[PDB]
Amino acid sequence: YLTMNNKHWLVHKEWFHDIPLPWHAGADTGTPHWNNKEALVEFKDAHAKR
Amino acid sequence: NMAEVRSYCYEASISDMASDSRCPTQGEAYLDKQSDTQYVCKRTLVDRGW
Amino acid sequence: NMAEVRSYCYEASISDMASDSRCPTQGEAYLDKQSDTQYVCKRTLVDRGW
Amino acid sequence: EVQLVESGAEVKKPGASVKVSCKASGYTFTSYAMHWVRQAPGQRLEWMGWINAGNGNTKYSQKFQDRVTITRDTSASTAYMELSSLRSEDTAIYYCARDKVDDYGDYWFPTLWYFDYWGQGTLVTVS
Amino acid sequence: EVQLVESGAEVKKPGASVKVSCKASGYTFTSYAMHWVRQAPGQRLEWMGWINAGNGNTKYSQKFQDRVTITRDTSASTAYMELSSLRSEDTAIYYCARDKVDDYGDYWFPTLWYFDYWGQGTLVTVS
Amino acid sequence: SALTQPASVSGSPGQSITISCTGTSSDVGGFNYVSWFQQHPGKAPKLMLYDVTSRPSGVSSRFSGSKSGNTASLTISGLQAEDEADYYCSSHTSRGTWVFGGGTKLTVL
Amino acid sequence: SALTQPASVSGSPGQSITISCTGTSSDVGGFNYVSWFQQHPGKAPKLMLYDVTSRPSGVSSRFSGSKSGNTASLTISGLQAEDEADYYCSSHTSRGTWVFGGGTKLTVL
Amino acid sequence: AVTLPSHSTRKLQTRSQTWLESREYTKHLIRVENWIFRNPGFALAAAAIAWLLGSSTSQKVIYLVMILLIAPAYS
Repeated sequence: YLTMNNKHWLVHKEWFHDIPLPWHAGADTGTPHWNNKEALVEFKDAHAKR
Repeated sequence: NMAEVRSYCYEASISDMASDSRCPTQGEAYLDKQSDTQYVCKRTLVDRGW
Repeated sequence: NMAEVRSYCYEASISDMASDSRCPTQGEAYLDKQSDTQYVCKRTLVDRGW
Repeated sequence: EVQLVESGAEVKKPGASVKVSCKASGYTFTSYAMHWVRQAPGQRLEWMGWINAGNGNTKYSQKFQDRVTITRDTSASTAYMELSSLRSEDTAIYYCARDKVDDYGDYWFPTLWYFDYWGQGTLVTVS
Repeated sequence: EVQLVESGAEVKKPGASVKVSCKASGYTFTSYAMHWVRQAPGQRLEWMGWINAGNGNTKYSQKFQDRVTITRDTSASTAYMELSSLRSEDTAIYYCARDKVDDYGDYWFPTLWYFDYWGQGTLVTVS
Repeated sequence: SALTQPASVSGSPGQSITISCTGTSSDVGGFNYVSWFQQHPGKAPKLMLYDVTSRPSGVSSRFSGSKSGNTASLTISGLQAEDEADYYCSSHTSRGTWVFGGGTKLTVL
Repeated sequence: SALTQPASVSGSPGQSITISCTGTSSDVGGFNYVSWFQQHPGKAPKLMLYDVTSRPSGVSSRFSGSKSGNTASLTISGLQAEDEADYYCSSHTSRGTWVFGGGTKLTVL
Repeated sequence: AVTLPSHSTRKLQTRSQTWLESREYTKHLIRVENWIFRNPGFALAAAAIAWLLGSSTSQKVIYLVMILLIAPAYS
């Protein structure tokens, strides 16, 4: 049972594990340790430097 | 009755950016703000001679 | 002059090991200590019901 | 020649907010960049700076990481450091100095020299 | 029947160290167990326990992760909780209760019941 | 932590009471671990629960447990009047430690 | 993390003095970033070195820089009487911030 | 960046329309047709490398339509 902003719909145990985004690992509250995190960023080096 | 598995994230935001560049001799850099859950990092050998 | 490259540990103290388990379905497990990055954790799915 | 001038502030009580101006004169704005180096008399210079006047970028010391914010104004060719929530200790004099940007306009690695000139100072005192 | 009793009414100065004894009687200190549950009157029961009397293992509430240390001895069939560096706050009653270990002697997942019996109680007060 | 449990309650004899303990998914929801501990003021606490619905053998069959989502409900009926013993709910958390609810002062009028 | 620089020094004119600025591998060692700032007290500092060995055009040529390991040495010879400027060593750290040494008050005789 | 999940992996079949089932049939067709509208030269060459391998006038047709289908999405 999948919740985007204030909407809901059902999807498969295959599709829901395979989305490549940060994981919350089912964690509660605090400052969630985010798994992955890399897939959502963009590390690019201008020409050779900076 | 339902129980939570993952969360993910569909909208990132990124905070301050540190650097920590070592010269050609001594190789790898460190950046103490690494070694956290909340900071993402990647090494990119870079232009910088003289 | 020299310079240091990496390091390697010979001897490992292991303290704590505080554990977290969850139900067959209320996702996989997690606990606050993974965000510490000074710990090591391996989530292995092994236990039983009732 | 190269001229840096600043505004001579006053105390502005503990908890106030200083705004010091650095209006660059005698050289080309568009290659100026900018720094802020605090000093009062009798201890070590701290560098609480920022480094980019072309794009308006900034980098602050971890001590001051969020305290100061900096506005650049090219029309007045002026950089304004503003230290919010000052305290008794930060009684000091704030110099603005330059280390010229690489031409790309992006400032990452400095010139081998850093500070070839200095603001003339602004002593700021806290009550 | 199953009998647990411990040291009686007791008082300690702030900063002292209490040592409470739990003398298990009337059952087999075998697939042992014990816990320590602090209570004074008027607030929430905190559980700062430990869980293993066969191997002498222990697990503490972070609450008091390092304050209490526990000695367990079968010759006297007795578990000794010792709370070091107590404070005005800790004035309370320390019950020792059991939840039977599993067959293997290793205690990880409890019995579905926990506390089928309780210590006599020891009121400890801090000056 | 600190299981949410409400301070205190009462009613006519024989009348149903329900004391509901609300935890989180970390403990009460994702586990069958619950306990309600009748604690006579001045005396040592005792068991009056065991794995929810069931009871230790020396329990007045009066008592009934239940769980929904995050809840622990000890519902008593056919009251014998002399059965107000501060009720504390306690459960085994996921992290391997036990937490005892705020406790319910039971009010017998 | 301020660079180590010793508090103060003196001596006969013409005589070579050595000011030792000791950093870490994070800054002074793994970089050639150094500079020694002559700061006339009450006046604005100026930069008497740059790129170590090098010097700005308006520098008295008898200033000399050097480095090995973690060191910054400002070696001056035939000190002319008015060479007391509080000498501060400064360098670019690896993290992208600059640190000024503790400074050396210079004592002429 | 890798997620195209949920239409191909596995669908819910029910007497309901599914999410954007109104949109799909045609968000699998237009992009390919679009992409062939641009740079048809690839349709030229692709037609070649199909037309010279297998030579049954059928097996190659399969190679034409297949090679044209694999790289509008070029994967």
